[PDB]
Amino acid sequence: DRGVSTFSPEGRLFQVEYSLEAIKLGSTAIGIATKEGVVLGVEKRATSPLLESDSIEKIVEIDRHIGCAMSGLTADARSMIEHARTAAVTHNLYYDEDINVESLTQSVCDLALRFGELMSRPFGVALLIAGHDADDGYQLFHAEPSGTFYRYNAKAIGSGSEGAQAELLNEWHSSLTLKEAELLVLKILKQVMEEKLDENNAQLSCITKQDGFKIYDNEKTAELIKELKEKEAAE
Amino acid sequence: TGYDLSNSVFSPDGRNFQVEYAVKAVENGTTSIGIKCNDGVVFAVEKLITSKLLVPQKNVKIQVVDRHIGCVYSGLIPDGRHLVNRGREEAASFKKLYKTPIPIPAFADRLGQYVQAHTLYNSVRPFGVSTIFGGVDKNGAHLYMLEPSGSYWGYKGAATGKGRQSAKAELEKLVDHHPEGLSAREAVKQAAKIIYLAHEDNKEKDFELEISWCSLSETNGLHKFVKGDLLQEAIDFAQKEIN
Amino acid sequence: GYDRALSIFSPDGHIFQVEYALEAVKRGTCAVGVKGKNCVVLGCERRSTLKLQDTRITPSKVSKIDSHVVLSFSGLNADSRILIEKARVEAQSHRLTLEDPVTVEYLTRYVAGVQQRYTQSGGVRPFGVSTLIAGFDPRDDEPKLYQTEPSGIYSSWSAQTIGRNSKTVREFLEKNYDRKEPPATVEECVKLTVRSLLEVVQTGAKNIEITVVKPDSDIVALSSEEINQYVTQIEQEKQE
Amino acid sequence: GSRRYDSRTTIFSPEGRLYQVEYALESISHAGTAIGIMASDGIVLAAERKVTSTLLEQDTSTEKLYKLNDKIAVAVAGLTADAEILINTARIHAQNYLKTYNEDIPVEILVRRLSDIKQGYTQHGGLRPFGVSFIYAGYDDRYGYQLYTSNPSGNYTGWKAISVGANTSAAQTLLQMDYKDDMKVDDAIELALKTLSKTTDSSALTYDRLEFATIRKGANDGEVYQKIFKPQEIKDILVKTGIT
Amino acid sequence: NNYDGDTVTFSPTGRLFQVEYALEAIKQGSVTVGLRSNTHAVLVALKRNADELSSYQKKIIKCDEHMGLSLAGLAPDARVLSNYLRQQCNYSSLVFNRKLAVERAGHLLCDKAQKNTQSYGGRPYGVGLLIIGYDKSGAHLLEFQPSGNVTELYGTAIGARSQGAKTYLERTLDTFIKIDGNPDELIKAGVEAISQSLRDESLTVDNLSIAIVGKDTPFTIYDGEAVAKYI
Amino acid sequence: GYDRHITIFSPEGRLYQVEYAFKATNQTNINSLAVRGKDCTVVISQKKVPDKLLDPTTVSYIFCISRTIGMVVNGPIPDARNAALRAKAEAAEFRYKYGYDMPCDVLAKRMANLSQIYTQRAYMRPLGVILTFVSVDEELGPSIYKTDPAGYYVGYKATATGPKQQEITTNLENHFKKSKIDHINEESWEKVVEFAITHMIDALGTEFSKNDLEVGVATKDKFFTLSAENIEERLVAIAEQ
Amino acid sequence: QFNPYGDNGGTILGIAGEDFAVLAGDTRNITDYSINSRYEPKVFDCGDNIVMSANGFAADGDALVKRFKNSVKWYHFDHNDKKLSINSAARNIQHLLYGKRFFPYYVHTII
Amino acid sequence: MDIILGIRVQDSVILASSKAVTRGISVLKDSDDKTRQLSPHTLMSFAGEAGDTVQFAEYIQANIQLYSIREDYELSPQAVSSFVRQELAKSIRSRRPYQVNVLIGGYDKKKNKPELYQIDYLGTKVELPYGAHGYSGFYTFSLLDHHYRPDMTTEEGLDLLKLCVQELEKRMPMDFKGVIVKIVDKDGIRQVDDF
Amino acid sequence: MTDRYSFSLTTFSPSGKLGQIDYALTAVKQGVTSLGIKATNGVVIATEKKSSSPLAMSETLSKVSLLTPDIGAVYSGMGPDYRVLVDKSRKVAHTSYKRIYGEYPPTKLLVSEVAKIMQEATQSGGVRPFGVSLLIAGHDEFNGFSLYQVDPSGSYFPWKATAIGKGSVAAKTFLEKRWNDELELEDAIHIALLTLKESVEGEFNGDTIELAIIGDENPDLLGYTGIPTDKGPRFRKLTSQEINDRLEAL
Ligand SMILES: [Cl-]
Repeated sequence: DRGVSTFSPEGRLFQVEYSLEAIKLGSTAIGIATKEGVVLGVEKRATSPLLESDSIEKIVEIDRHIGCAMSGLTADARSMIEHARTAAVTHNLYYDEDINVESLTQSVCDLALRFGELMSRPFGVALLIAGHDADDGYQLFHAEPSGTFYRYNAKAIGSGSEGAQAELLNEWHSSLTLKEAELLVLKILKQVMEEKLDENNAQLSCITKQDGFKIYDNEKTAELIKELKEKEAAE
Repeated sequence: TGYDLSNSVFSPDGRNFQVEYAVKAVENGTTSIGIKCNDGVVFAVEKLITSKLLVPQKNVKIQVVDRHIGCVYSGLIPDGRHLVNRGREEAASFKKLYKTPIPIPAFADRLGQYVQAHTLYNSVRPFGVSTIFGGVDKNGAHLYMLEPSGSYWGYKGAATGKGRQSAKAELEKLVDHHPEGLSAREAVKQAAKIIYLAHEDNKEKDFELEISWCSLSETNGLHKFVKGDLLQEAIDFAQKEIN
Repeated sequence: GYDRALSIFSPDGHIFQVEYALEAVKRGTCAVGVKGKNCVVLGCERRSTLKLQDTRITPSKVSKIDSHVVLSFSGLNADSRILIEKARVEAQSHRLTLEDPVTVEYLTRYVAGVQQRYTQSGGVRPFGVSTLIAGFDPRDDEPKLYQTEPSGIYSSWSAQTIGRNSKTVREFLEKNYDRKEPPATVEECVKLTVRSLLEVVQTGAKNIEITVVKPDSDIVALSSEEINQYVTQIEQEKQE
Repeated sequence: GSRRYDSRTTIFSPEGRLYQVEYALESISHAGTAIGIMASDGIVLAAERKVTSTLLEQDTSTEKLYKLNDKIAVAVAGLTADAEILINTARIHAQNYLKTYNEDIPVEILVRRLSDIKQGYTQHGGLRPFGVSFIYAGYDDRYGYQLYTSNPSGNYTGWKAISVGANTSAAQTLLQMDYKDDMKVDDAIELALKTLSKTTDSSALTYDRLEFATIRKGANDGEVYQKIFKPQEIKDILVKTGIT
Repeated sequence: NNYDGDTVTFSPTGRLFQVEYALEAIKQGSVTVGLRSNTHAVLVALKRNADELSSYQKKIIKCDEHMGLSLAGLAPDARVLSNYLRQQCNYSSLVFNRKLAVERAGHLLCDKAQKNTQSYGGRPYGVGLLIIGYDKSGAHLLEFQPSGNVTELYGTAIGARSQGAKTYLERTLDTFIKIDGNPDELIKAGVEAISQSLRDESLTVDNLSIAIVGKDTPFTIYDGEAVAKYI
Repeated sequence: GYDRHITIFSPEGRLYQVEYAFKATNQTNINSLAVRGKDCTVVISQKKVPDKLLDPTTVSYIFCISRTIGMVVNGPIPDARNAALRAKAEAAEFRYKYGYDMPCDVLAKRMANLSQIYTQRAYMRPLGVILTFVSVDEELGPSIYKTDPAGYYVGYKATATGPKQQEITTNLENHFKKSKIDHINEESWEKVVEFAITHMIDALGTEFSKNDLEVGVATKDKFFTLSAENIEERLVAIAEQ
Repeated sequence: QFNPYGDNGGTILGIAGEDFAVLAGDTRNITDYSINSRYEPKVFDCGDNIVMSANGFAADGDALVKRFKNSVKWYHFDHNDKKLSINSAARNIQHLLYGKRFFPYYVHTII
Repeated sequence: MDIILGIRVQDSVILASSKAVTRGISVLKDSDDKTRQLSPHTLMSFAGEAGDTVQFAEYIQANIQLYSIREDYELSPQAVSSFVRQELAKSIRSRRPYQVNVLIGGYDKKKNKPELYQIDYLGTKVELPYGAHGYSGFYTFSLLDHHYRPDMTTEEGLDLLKLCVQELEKRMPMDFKGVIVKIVDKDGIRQVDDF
Repeated sequence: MTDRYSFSLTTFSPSGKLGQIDYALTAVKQGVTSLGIKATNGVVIATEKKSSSPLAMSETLSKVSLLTPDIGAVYSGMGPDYRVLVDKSRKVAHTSYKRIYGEYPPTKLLVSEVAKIMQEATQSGGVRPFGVSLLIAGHDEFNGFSLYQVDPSGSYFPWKATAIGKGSVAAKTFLEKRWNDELELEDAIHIALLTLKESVEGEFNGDTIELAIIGDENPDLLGYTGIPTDKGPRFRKLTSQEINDRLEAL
C-alpha cells in the first residue's frame, strides 16, 4: 500500500483528493447569503419510502447565530458539529460574547488535516457554515476536508453541485431579499434532485440577526414550494 | 531485489544501498573543504550565486559549535543544520557535566554515533550530507570528515561535494610540499585557491567565497569567520593563481 | 500501539473496509422491525443448519439494553456483543447523571457514534454489524424504531429489515405497510412481522424469534407454540 | 517504513469474511477431534490425541482436557500453546468473580469473557488470532449442565452434543443420529467413544490416544465432581463398551 | 517511481520525491512577490477565488508587529507554520524582551520543515513562504521552501509564472533597493513586478493584496479599497 | 520475497539478513589475528591507509574497552564504533553494579546477547561486524572470545578473522599440532607479538612495514596498543633472525 | 520554610465618568520597611483602550499584566484584528486568575 | 445522616433510616430517604460523610443494575454484599476514601430467606439478625438482645423497631426527625408510610 | 524511530499453516542431534559438541545448561536463541516461583513458563519465533523424574525417551528398541552413548560429547554443610574423563 499522508506527483494529498470524490456522491446542499439573512437548504434523499424522512438531519444548529448544512459521508460530520458547538460555547464562556463566524469555521477546519500515521483518514463530508456577527454581518462558508474554507455569496455542494453552482452564478445579485433567496434554493434544488421535490424530501432553514438560526416546518416550506410553482407558471 | 527500497536492509553484498543513495545527494552538492595547519584548522565553502537577487555575505553556510568548533557540509543543507543542532546539544551536555569544552575527537564520535543511528532503522532516512569539521582543544588541532554511513576519520586535509577530486588533488600537493607544516594565514590563502580551482566543476553559475578558521595564535583557539581585509587578500591570492 | 489506518479512501471515494463490513451484514441472518400504533415488534431469523442446539443457553438475537429499549442485529455475532455491552453501560451512566433513562434516539445516536469512531481510528476495523434499536421513551407511548450501520449513519423507520434476503422482505413491507394506518394492535403487528419473515425463512418452526415491546418497560419474548399459531393461521389464509 | 511487512490480520475480504479467522479454522480442522455430550445427569468430554509415539509419557500428560475450576472444564482443538494462554486467563477470571461475589462463576459468563478476548484479536491490535476452538463443559445452579463452544472469531454457542477439530461434519451427523434428550451419562460415554472410533483417521482407537472426562452430580448429595480419567480407566471403559 | 512512497526514501540519484512533490504544490499556487529597500520591505500577492460567488483566498499573514509572510501552496500548512512563527516571535518577547531577528525566524522554519523530511509517517509541508521584516539590522526578505531551504534576498517571487516577476526584479535590482523613505514607490515597484506574472487576468480591487513593514511602519496588510491607489 | 529484507525465517529456516551482515564483515578487506602467551594475549590487525590526506593515527579498528579488556573489529567503522561504545558502557556499568571488573567472556556473552536480539527483533538490523575480545582474565588467564552478527560466541586458543582468515587459521592449527600445547610458550609479550606477526606474514605471504600493522597487547591489569615505533622495534627483531 | 509570596505595598484607584475612565496608582514600591523604588509604574496601557493594574505582590502583578497583554495580542491574531471590548477583557482576566485558583496571583486587579 | 437500623425476622428484613439532613446549626431537610434499591429484592441504607454517601450508594446501584441487564438475572444478597465490601476495602487505601457505612437488606429468592449485612467504611462485613451504624448501636443492640426472637413476624419486627426509635428519641442528643421504614421480603421492597 | 513493528510477523496462510513456526522447525531439523532418556532413578540428556574450529575451546561453549539444581536443559537448532532462553528460563524460575514459594519450581511448571515465552514470540508484534527445540530433564518431590520436549510453537510433550535434530528419525527408532520401564540410570547412560554414536561422524570421545544427568542428590556439590533438609543438586554434568570410562565398556 502507501502512506496516508502521501503527496501525488502533482503536489496533492491522495487521501484529501479521494475524500472529495466521496462528497460528490453526497446529497445536494445549497446556501445563499443576503443582507436580510442566509438561507440553507438540503436534499434529504430517503433511500426507501418506509424511512421516516423527518429523522434525516442534514441541517444543524451550532449556536443561535450559526447554522450548518452537510453533504457526503454525513456520519463523519457528528464530531465536527460537536467540536463546533463546544468551540462556540467555550468562546462565550471565555469572552462573554458571540464567536465570529469565520473564527468558528477556522476552528472546524483545524480538525481537517489532523489525520495520518490524530484520526486515521480525512473527513468524507463537506460543510456549509452560515451565520451572523456584528463585525462582518451575514456570512456563508464552505468548509472542506482539505482544511480550506472559502467565503461565498452562494454555494452548492454534493452530486448536483456543478450544475447548481452555474445556476447560482446567474441568479445571485447583491440585493436579493430573504424570500427571494428561499424560492431560489427551492428552485435550484428541484432542478438537480432525482425525485420530485416536496416538503418531505427537502428542508429549508435560515439565520437572521433578529431571530437567529431556524429550521423551517414542513408546513412552512410546503407553502414556499406552492408559491414557487405559481410564480414559474405566471410568465 | 528491492533491497534498496528500505533503509537498514543489507543487500546480498552486505551493503546498505539507502546510505549509498544518500552519498549521491552529497556528490550533487557544492564544494566544501578543510585544511589542517600548524596550530589550527581552516574551513572554506563554495556558495553558488543562483541570482543577482541573493544578498551578498548574508546566506552563511559555515556553522560554529560551542565556541571552538567549526562545521561545514555539502549536500542537503537542512540535514546539515539538523546535525549541527544535535552537535550543539551534545557539546552543551558535555560542558555541563565535565566543565571543560568538548574535545574534537569526543565531538567527532558524538556526531558519528548519531549519524550511524540513522542507518539502523527503516523508519528514518540517512543524512544527505558529508560534514567537514574540527577545531582546537587541549591536545592541539584536529580536522574531521563525516559521511552519511557514520564513517569518519582524522584528516590532514579534507574535501567533499561536486569538485572533491579537484580539491583532493590540490590538497595532496600541499601535504607533499609542506611536511613540516602550513601556517594558519597561509592555509586561509590556500583554501581560497582550492575553492576557486574546485569551482571549475561548477562553472555555469559564478560563486561567493566563504572562509572560517580556528588557530591557537591567530584566533586564540576560538572559531572566527574570515572577513574584510583578510578575506579580500585571500580572494586576490586565488585570482592570481587561476590566471 | 498498533496504528495502521485500515479504513481509508480509494480513488473513487469509497472506504472499502466500511463497505466490506456491509457485506458481513448481508451474510448475517435476517432481522426485521415493525412498529404498530402502540408497540414495536422485532423479528429474527435463525438458520436451521444447526440442529442439536441448546436454545435455553444460546445467546438470544434480541438483547435488552435497558428495561424499556431492545437491540437486534445482523452480521458478526462477536462484534455485536461489544456494541451491546457499551450501550448497556451508557444506559446506566445516563440514568446516573441525567436521572432519567435514555431515549431510543439517544441510545441509537450513541451506538451509531461508536460505529463511526471505528471507521476513522487507527489500528481498528469497522463493526461488521447493523442494528435495529426499538423501544419507548420514558413516560411516552409513541413507538420508536431506529436502524444503524457500520458507516455510522442512523435513521428512524416505520418498518425495516436487515441481513440476508432483506431486500426481499423490504419489498414485502413496502407494499404491505400503510403509513396512514399502522397495525392497530399487538396481534396485527406480530402477524405482519411473521408474514414478512415467511417470505424468506423456510419453515415457521424454530427458525423465527419474535419479541414484543410495549410502553412502560413491557417487553416479552414469544415461545415456539405462540409463534407457530401465527405460522399456522397465515398458511391457511394463503391457500385461496 | 514497516508498512511493507504488515499482513493486516484484522481486515475484511471483499466477501465480508475475516481472512485470519477463516485460516485459523482451517488449521483447527486438522487438530485431533474433541467431542462433548450433555446428558440429564452429567456431561462427557472425549478427545483424540494427535498421532502418538510409543515413547510418549501418557499418564503425566495433558494436551486436550484442562480444568478451569472445580465446576468447569474445557476440551481443546488447535495450537496447545495458544490454548494455555487463554486457559490461564480463564482460570484467573473465575477467581476474580469468586473473590468479588463469593459465588462460583456462572458458566456462560466465563465463556463470554474468553470469547470476548478472542473477538478483540480480530478487530484491533494487528496481531494474529488464537488458533483454538474450545468445548466448555460445566455446571452452575442456574442452568445446570451446559456445553458451549467458542472459535477464533470469538463467537460462542450452546449445545446438547458437539464436536470440534477434525471430521466434525461426519462426527456431528453421527451424534445427531443417536442422541436423545432423556439420555444418561453412561450412555453418553458410549456415544462419544463410538463416534470417535468411526471418525478417527487412525487404524483403531486405543487407550493411549485418548483423553476422557466426566462432570457428574455423582458425588454425595447435590454437589458436582470432575473426573479426569486415568490411562487405566480409559482402558477399562474402552473394554466395557466393547471397542477393544 | 518506486522511491516516492514516503519522505524517508532516497532515490538512486539521491533525490527525495515526496519533497519534490511538495515543491510542486507551490508551483500550482497563485503568484506572490517580495522585495525590499534599506528602509522598508514589501509583499505583494495575487489572490485566487473558486468562482465569482466566492471570496479571494487570503495570502498574507501577520506574525508580529515587525514581521509577517505571504504564502503559495497548501494554505493550512501556512497556517501551521505562521502559528509557529507567531509563538517563536512571542517567546523571544516574553522571555528576552527581544524582537526576533528575521534571520533566526528563517533558521527556525528550516529546522521545523526538515524534521518532516527524515521521519516515517510524516509528510513535508506543501507550501512556500516569503517572510518580510524590520529588525535591529534593517529591512529583510526571506524565501522559505518546504525542503527546508531558507534564503535571504533583495527580492523574489514564488508561485505560478513567478519567473516573470523574478526576472523583472533581477533587472530592477539597482533601482528598487535605493527606494528609501518612500513606501508608495516601493509598493509600485512590487505591483509592477507581479504584473509580469499575469495572463488574461489583471489586478482588480478584490484581487490584489499588499503588505509593508519598515523603520517607522508596523507590519500592516492592505486589501479592498485600500489597494485601489495602486491599480 | 520480504523474508530476505527483515530478520524472519525463510522457507528453509534461514535468516538472510544475518547472512548478509556476515558479508559486510569483509567490506574493509582487513585481516585480524589473536594468540595467547603464558602471561599475555596478543591481537594484531592489518592497517591499510589508502588516502594520503588521512591522518593515519586516527585510523584504527582496535579499541580499549576497559583497563583490562581490548577489542578488535572486523567490519565497517560506523558499526565498529557503535559496538565499541556499547561495550565500554556495559563494562563500566558492570563494575559499578557488581563491584569487580567485567570478565572478557562475560562481556562477549552480553554483546552476543544484544546481537541475538537484532536477529529476532524486526526493527533493529544486525551490526555488520565481528568482535574479538581479548584480556588476561584474573580467573581464566589469557582469553580470546569472539562475537558475530548471528549472536554466536565462543572462546579460542587462537583465532583469525577477515577475507583471508582460512589461510591464517590453518597456519595456526598446524603450529599447535606441532607444539602440542594451547598457547605460545613464551615469557615476554614482545616475542608473542613477534610470533603473531611472523605467522601472519607466512599465511598471507606479504611483508609489513611499521604502518601496515596494528597491535594490541593484554597483560595482567592492563590492555594497551603499540605505537608505530614499538612495532618497528618488533619488525627489526624478526628480520635479525 | 520558603514563602513564595511578598507584599510590595502601594495602592490603586479607578473612577468612571460618562465618556471617560481613569485608573490611578502611586509609584512607590516597598518591602517591609524599605523603599525599593520611588518610581516603579504599575498602571499599564494594554492596547484596545484598556488600562490595567494588578496591585499586591508585584511579581504576580507583572506576570498577570504580561499574560493579559499577550492575550490581547493573540485575540487579534485569532479573530481578524477585532477590538477586545472591556467586558470581554474582564471575562478573560477571570479565567487567567481562576486558572491559578489553588496557587493564586496575590493581587487586587482593576481595569 | 446519622441513624440507620436493620432487623431480620422470619420472612423479611426491615430497614429504618433517619429523615434529618443537618448542616451546622440548621436542619436543612426532614424527609430525606437514606436508601437505594440495588435490585428488586435488595435494599441498601447508608450513613456517613456528606456527598460521599449518595455518590457511593448510586455508584453501587448503577453497577448492580448493569449486572442485572447484562445477565438477565438478579444477584443474591450475599453476592451484592461481597461486591460492596470489596469496593469499600479498595476505597480505604485510596487517596481519598469513601467515608460511608451501609446496611444491606435482601431477600434471597433461591433460599427463600431474609438476609441483613452490616458493612462499615473500612470494608468490615458481618451478617446479623439485627444491625446498626453510628451511635444508634449503643442503645439498640442491648435492647434487641433482650426483645428480639428469630421467629418473629413482620408486624412483630415493626413493633420491635418502634421500641428502638422510642428509645433513641428519648436518649439521643440530636433531633433526627423520625425514620423512613422499608420492608424487604419475597414480594420485593415496599415503604411503610405511617410510622 | 521506535519499534513500528507492532503487528504479528507470524500469520495463518490459506492452508492453515503458521509459516514461521514451520520454518523454525526446519531450522531445528538442520541442528545437531540431541536426545534424552528417562530411567527409573534418573534422567540423561546428551548431545554432540560440534566444534566451529579446532582453535576454538569447546569447553567454553556449553550446550547442556543447569536451570535449577534439579533441572537441566539441552537443545537442537540455533545456539544464540537457546542461550538467551536459558537466561530467561533461569530468571523466571526465581521471579515467578522461588521468590513466591521459597522453593524451586517442579519440572512441568518451569517447562510451562519457557513454553509461554516461546509462544509469545509466535504472536507478539515485530518478532520471529525461536529457532530451537528444547529437551528439559528434571526432578521434583511430588512428580519424581520427568523429561519434556518444547517446540518453537510453544507446545510441550512429556517423553519416556526421545531425540531431536539432525538424525532424530533414526535415533527415535533406536530408542524404541532399547527402552523399557525398568531401566536403571547407568543403563540409560549406556543407551544414550550408543544412540549418539550413530549420528556423530568424526571424533567420538568425552571432549566432543556433552552429557548431563538428573539423579541422586550430590551433597559434595552443595558447597556448605549444616542444614539437614538441604542435600545438594540432582543435576550433574559428566566430566570428559567420566564419559571416556564408559566408552571402553561400550
Ligand atoms: Cl544479556
